[PDB]
Parts: sequence; structure tokens; C-alpha cells
Amino acid sequence: MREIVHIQAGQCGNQIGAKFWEVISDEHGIDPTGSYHGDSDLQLERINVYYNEATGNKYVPRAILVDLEPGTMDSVRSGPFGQIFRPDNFVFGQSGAGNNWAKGHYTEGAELVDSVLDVVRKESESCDCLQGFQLTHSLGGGTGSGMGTLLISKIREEYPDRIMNTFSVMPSPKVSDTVVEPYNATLSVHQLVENTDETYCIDNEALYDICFRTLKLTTPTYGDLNHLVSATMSGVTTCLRFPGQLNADLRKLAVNMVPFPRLHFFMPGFAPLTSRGSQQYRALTVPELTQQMFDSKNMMAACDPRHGRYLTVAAIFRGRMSMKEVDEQMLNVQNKNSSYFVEWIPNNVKTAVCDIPPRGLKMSATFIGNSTAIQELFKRISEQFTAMFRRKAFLHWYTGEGMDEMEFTEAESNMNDLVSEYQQYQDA
Amino acid sequence: MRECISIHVGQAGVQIGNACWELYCLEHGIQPDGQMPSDKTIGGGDDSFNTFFSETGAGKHVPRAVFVDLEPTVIDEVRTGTYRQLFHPEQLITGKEDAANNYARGHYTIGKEIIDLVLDRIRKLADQCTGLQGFLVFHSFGGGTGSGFTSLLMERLSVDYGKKSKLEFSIYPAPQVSTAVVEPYNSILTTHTTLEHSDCAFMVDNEAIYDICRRNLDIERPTYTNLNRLISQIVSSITASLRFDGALNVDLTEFQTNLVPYPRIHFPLATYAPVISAEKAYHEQLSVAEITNACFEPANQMVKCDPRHGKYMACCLLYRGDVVPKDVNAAIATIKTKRSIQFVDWCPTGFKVGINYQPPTVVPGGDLAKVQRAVCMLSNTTAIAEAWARLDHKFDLMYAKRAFVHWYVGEGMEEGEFSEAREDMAALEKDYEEVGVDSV
Ligand SMILES: Nc1nc2c(ncn2[C@@H]2O[C@H](COP(=O)(O)OP(=O)(O)OP(=O)(O)O)[C@@H](O)[C@H]2O)c(=O)[nH]1
Ligand SMILES: Nc1nc2c(ncn2[C@@H]2O[C@H](COP(=O)(O)OP(=O)(O)O)[C@@H](O)[C@H]2O)c(=O)[nH]1
Ligand SMILES: COc1ccc(N(C)c2cc(=O)oc3ccccc23)cc1O
Ligand SMILES: [Ca+2]
Ligand SMILES: [Mg+2]
Ligand SMILES: [Mg+2]
Repeated sequence: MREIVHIQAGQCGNQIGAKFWEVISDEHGIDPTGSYHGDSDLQLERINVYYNEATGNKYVPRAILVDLEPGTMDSVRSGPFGQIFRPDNFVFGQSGAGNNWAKGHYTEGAELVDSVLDVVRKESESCDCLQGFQLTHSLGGGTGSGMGTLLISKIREEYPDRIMNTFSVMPSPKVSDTVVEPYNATLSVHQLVENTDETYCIDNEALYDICFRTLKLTTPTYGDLNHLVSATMSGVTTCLRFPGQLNADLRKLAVNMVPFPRLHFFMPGFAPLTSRGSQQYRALTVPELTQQMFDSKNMMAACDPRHGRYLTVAAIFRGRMSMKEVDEQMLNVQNKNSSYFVEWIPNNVKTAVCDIPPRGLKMSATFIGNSTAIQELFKRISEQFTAMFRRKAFLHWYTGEGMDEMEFTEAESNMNDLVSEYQQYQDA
Repeated sequence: MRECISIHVGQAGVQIGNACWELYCLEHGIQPDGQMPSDKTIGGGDDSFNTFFSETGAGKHVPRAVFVDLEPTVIDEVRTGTYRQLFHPEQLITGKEDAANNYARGHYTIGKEIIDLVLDRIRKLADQCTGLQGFLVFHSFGGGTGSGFTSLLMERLSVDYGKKSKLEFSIYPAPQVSTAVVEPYNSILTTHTTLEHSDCAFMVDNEAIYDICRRNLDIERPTYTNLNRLISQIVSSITASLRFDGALNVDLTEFQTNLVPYPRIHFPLATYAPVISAEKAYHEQLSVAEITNACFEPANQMVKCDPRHGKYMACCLLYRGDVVPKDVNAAIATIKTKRSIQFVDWCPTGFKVGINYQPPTVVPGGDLAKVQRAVCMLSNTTAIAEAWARLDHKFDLMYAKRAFVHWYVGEGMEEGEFSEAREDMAALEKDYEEVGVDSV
């Protein structure tokens, strides 16, 4: 277990995907042409997790870029790190998916999926020992959502003993493209519950509110939202990418974070919260990091941690700091809040440290929580689904592609089951 | 890709088409001969404006458009006018006899003689497209050709292009500039015939436009030319998203997802601002908040009805010119604490927003002031059904006595087509009532 294969689908998927590669390439010393120009050995020791080595001697992301429309991917190609991607790994159709999960999953996506799997296969064949896959996508559109979940199901069929991991962007009325987002998200959640091992719930509601309430940006763009996403994504993958005292992979993450196979939707958090441009000079103390990383206002999923309990938590501290003081503060916050951590999983809070801080910071903390409070996210989507679905509003966009209302009823029931399955462990 | 083909049917369709294509040429810097100096890719390309114009090797930018009328004198004016070199002669199609204000002649007696040739010419345009998105169809409800021929063509297009999208710009009749007493008959007949074949239809009430020219532009007795200049601005706003690109640009198809909750509920209300004379625009700058506010003034609507007395199912704002999201959001927040905006309970309340940066253009010698920023609102309101109620009532008055019906029967139609059309209209009015009722 060395190689991860990365897939990015649709507009959101490709935009957050491109930003992730910009950030991690910078962290690993890699420049737009693929050349290493860094000064630490820690940068290269585990670089094979994400990068292929061409005889070059160039580093090529193990990344496949997928869309049903060309626009966003042309934008990736002419973007900052655009030239670094293997040009054969751009797989795109022409028609788009019209924010329609049925188009992505059943009609338009079906037409393109085999050629994506061909590219997946070529990368997988070149792997010493493939860990599994990470997908970036949103759940509210058509391609990332319908076609992304189609890909996952086809990847699982061909590689049933590999790990599937997603970064899944949840829609919010606060940052909304179409009214059909809750339909697309519910259909997609149904898929994620069955076919991923671990999913980071990146909630556009939370990203918006952080940008507005905390970063004091009166009118957040997608760019501002994505600044938070890429910082979080860098953070959560630190222990996959860098050598440390705990050497992690996608399977060990899943084993230790997921006590029941359906409850695999993580609430990520980050501290210190910053924006692009105006950044703080004031350094953070270990007690301040720890306090901030656990604050509701630092979570990337709009749920109140106090309305539930943590099943498991992984925490990663980056920068030169006292590991002794880290351990003390982490233990302090558990011992002073222990009603919020289930008592039937001993040692359910795990901390790891990496010396390399992210760009522009002296120290940072990244949070990965499996909390029963995530049920709030799913309940919110469920309410929005039902508000339309009770009158069958907007359904003709889906029945026109050959779907039946039964399939909506089934995906709704499965998502409601998930919610009450969370409620079950919040009491005991 | 994604190309749109425009089809202009009958006098209203053709004259509105003239105004629209003239304005598009001005917006894109296309000269009357089709030359566009700023276009550096000769004989082709996939720029935004290529959705509406193809390109010849000689550098000519040619409208993806067919003009059809059952009589030659309106289209003859395109053939001999200012923009005559823009169109290949095969794009301009005319019969010899009109429909004589009679739906039956447009759809059957005279229409059937020219329909295969029309589809041949449309096919020729479609074969030059690499990813045809769909059709935009311009016609009156009231004319024999605008009603009868359009409904025949729409039916045939469904056969030959499947579910390829078809959008309408439909001229709803008013007494002030109407041409026939039988317009209510023709309106109901086409509406019924076309309903299953159209994905979205933008009605333009001639009386709303007539009033706006009178009140806002101080035109005493507006002519078709006055009306069409204004209509073309509204059409340009709607198609701007297809013809230009920009980061905040939102595709018309994406508005459509929000605007059409059920296949039959496909009639958005358009409202446009600002409409102002040169005299009044001088030294008076209309801000984002001002023009947005003007969208909720019923006097600015393209169809006469009252949204304050109905429910919204969607609200879209399409901005052009000097407009940033910060100002839009501020304007919306103000409006939302001050106006009669009630949504049905099954739809979310957020307004959907697009911004194109290219400012509005005006045609020389026109009445509209050149402004820095404009907006077209598209709403889906239950109020639009008022327009149906008014037209259905006029139809009922005549039909109860069978007045003029013998002109239709004489051309092959039956009474059962009138009653079937009318019932579909009663069911439509009923549909608009049902979508407005609270959920249980
Ligand atoms: N806004 C606008 N309405 C028009 C125009 N020309 C005609 N109309 C309206 O269209 C209706 C009459 O239909 P026309 O389009 O003239 O008739 P036609 O489609 O040519 O059909 P026939 O002449 O009967 O064969 C009336 O309500 C007129 O006011 C125009 O240039 N602009
Ligand atoms: N955070 C974030 N959300 C996005 C971005 N682009 C689109 N979205 C969201 O993604 C959803 C629409 O899906 P999108 O990816 O545009 O459609 P697709 O291309 O069909 O997959 C909506 O919920 C949008 O708010 C982005 O760059 N960042
Ligand atoms: C009652 O409504 C109408 C009556 C007639 C006409 N048309 C077509 C006319 C024909 C004509 O040869 O002479 C006219 C002179 C004055 C006004 C109309 C006509 C149109 C109408 O709506
Ligand atoms: Ca060109
Ligand atoms: Mg999108
Ligand atoms: Mg005529």
C-alpha cells in the first residue's frame, strides 16, 4: 500500500482538485513543470503516494480529470499548475450534464465512463501496491454527483479490495446554483453510504459562514470557499504524504475511524482560519490551536458538535511546536469535555505531528471527526428534498432521462435510515 | 457548439427577427456585410457569438436563422434592406398566399405546401452545427401564419429532432395594434397545439409593450418599429448568456431548470429595466438597486398581470453591464424586506443571478437611452395565468355563438378541435391554480 489514484469530476471536483494539487505540489517542492526544487528529505520520502516518477526526472500527479463539458478543464489546463497533469488523463465529453444527476449517472455519463475506467486501469497497472482512490466532486450538480457516483460503483466492481475515499461538497441554499441540488445530493448520498469507505463532508453552508462570520468577507466567491477546502485537504492527507511517528494509509484511516461501515462521513476542521491576501503575523500558541480546531466555527460541515458525540477523532498538528504541549492540550480538551466523546471506544482521540507547516503559517491544526452530529447535515438535505418531492416538483428533468420516482423514494429512505443510525449511537 | 437556430415565422416573427439580428450585429461589432474585424479566426471558430453566427471562408458572419412567411412582402423588405447581405437567400422563405388571419390556412391549406421546404432549409443549418442545442421560435399568437404555420413546424420539429429544446418568443395580442378579430381563436388553437412541443415560452403582451413605449419613452402612438426595438432589448437580455462569455455569466439552460417545475408550467414572466428616454437619463444614473427595484414594478412587465396577487415558483435576475454581485445582494436584501414576494411552499426562495459584463447597446435613431447597466427578471408566477384567463374569455364570447367558425370549418377543421383546444386551456388555468395551493 503505497499509491493513491486521484479522480476529480465535474466543475467543483476539478476546481477543488486543481487547488489541492497546487497546494500539495508547493508543499512537496514540485513546480508547474514537474521539477523538484526543495530543500528537505521529508518532501520526497513518500512522494510516490501521489506522484508518478517519469524518467524526466519529473513528478507527475496520479490524477485523472473528468467532466461532461470542456469548459472547467480547459480552465485547469491554462491555470497555474495546469501543465503538470498527464494530458492523456484529461477525459471529457461535450454535452454537459445540466445539473442533472440522471444525465451524469444514466445517460450522458454512461457514454463517457468506459474511457475514464481505461485511464484508471493504466494508472492502476503502473502501481507497485495500489491503496485505493480519492475522488473530489460536488453532490449538487450533475457530473461530479451522478457521473462521480457512477464511477465509484464501477471502480468498486473492478477493484473491490481497494479503499474508496471522497471529498464530497454538499450543496447549500446559501451558495446555490439550482433548486434541484437537494435531489442530486440525496441520490448521491445513497451511493456514498454503500460504496465509499470514508467521505469528508465539505459543506458549502459551513464554508460560506466561515468566509462571512469569521473571515469578514461580505461577499464570498467560489475562490474564497476553495481556499478553505484546499487547506483542509492538505491537512487531512498530511499523514499519507509525510513520514512521521504514525505512518498512515487509506485503509488504516478507515479501520481506526469507522466503527460501523455506514457511519463513514467525516466532519473536517482547520485552525487557524485564514483568507487569501490579508494574513495574520501573530503566531498561534498550542492551547489556541487546540481550542480553535475543536470550535464549531472552524468545522467544514455546518453541524453543532455539542448536538452529538464523537465516535473517533484524528488530529494533526503541523509546524515546530512542543509535542509534549500538544499531548497535554489534546488530553486537556478530552478530560474537560468527556461527555462529548463516547466512553465505549477507549483512546478514540488520536494525535499526530508533522514538522512541515503549510504555506504561510508557522503552525496549524487539522481536525477529522466522526461525530453523530453529522446527522444534522443529512437532515437538512432531507427536509429540502421532501419540500419539493412531496409535490413532485422539478421531477420531469429526471423522468425525462428514464428514472422513476421509486428511485427517489428509495434514496430518501436510505438517507433517513443513516440519520436514525447516527441517533442510535448518540444516546449510547 | 452549442449552436442555436432561430426561426422567425410570419410578419411579427420576421419583423422582431429584423430588430433582434440588427441589435446582435451591433453588440458583436458585425457590419451590415457580415464582416467582423475583431474576429481573428477566419471562416470558423467556437467563440461565444458562434452560437448565433456561422462563418464563411470570406469572413462573413451569417445568422443561424430562417425567416418564413406565407406571403412575400414582409420578407422582401429583409431581401432589399440594410442587412440584406447578412443572409443567404435560401434562409429567407416565402409563399405567395398568406393564411389570411386563419389558423387553418397556416397549419393546413397553405402551410402544408411549404413545410417540407422549410424543414429542408432548417436541416441545412442543423448540418453545419457541431453540437446543436436547440431552436428559438418567434411568432405572433394572432396571425394565421404565426399561429397555424408555427404549430405545424413545432410538431414537425419534434418529429425530426426528438427532444432537442424548443423555446418560443410569442406575441400575445392587444386591441391597440391587433390586425384581426379572430386573434383569440388563433391564439388558443396554437397554444393547445404547441404546448407539448415547447420547453419554454416567453410571452410578450403587445399592450404591455405599447404602454411602456407610451409612458416611459413618451411615444404618443407606438408603431411596430417602436415595439420591436424594445422587444429586441428584452430578447437580447435573455440570449446574452448564450452569445457572450464571462465568469459570472450563467447559461440560459440553467435558469430553465429553475423556471420549469412541471412540463406545462413553462411560461416565464419577463420584466425589464431601465426603459428611459435620452432626455431623462441625462445626468440621472440608475444604480443596481434602482433597476432591480424596477423589476418588481408591474408597469415594467412584458405581460400584464399582477404577481403581488399570485405566488412565485422562481425568480431569476439577468444583469448586463456595470454590475457586481455585492450590489445585487444588497439590492435583493432590501427588496426582500419591502415587497409582496410570496413563494409557493414547495420551492426555495433564493433568487438566481447572472451577470454579463457587456453593456446594453442601442440602435441608432432609437428611443431608448444608452445606459451603463440593465436587468431582465424572469419569474415563474401563477399570475401569468391571468393572461390565459383574459384570452380564454374572449374566445368563449365568440365561440358560444360560433362566430367566424365557418372560416375554419371551410378550410377542413372541425368544431371538436376548438373544444379540445379550449379544454386544454381550462386544464392549464386549473394547473396554475393547483401549483399555488399549499402542500398538505
Ligand atoms: N410586437 C409586434 N407585434 C406584431 C408585429 N407584426 C404583427 N404583430 C401582431 O401580430 C398579430 C397578427 O399576426 P401577424 O404576425 O401580423 O400575422 P402573420 O403571422 O403574418 O399571419 P397572416 O398575415 O394571417 O398570414 C397582431 O396581434 C399584431 O399586432 C410586430 O412587428 N411586432
Ligand atoms: N465549494 C465549491 N463548490 C462549488 C464549486 N463549483 C460549484 N460548486 C457547488 O457545486 C454544486 C454544483 O455542481 P457543479 O460541480 O457545478 O456541477 P457538475 O459540473 O455537473 O458536477 C453546487 O452545490 C455549487 O455550489 C467550487 O468551485 N467550490
Ligand atoms: C372588426 O375587425 C376587423 C375588420 C376588418 C379588418 N381588415 C382586414 C380590413 C380589411 C379591409 O380591407 O379594410 C379595412 C379597413 C379598416 C380596418 C380594417 C380593414 C380587420 C379587423 O380586425
Ligand atoms: Ca471566427
Ligand atoms: Mg456548475
Ligand atoms: Mg402576414
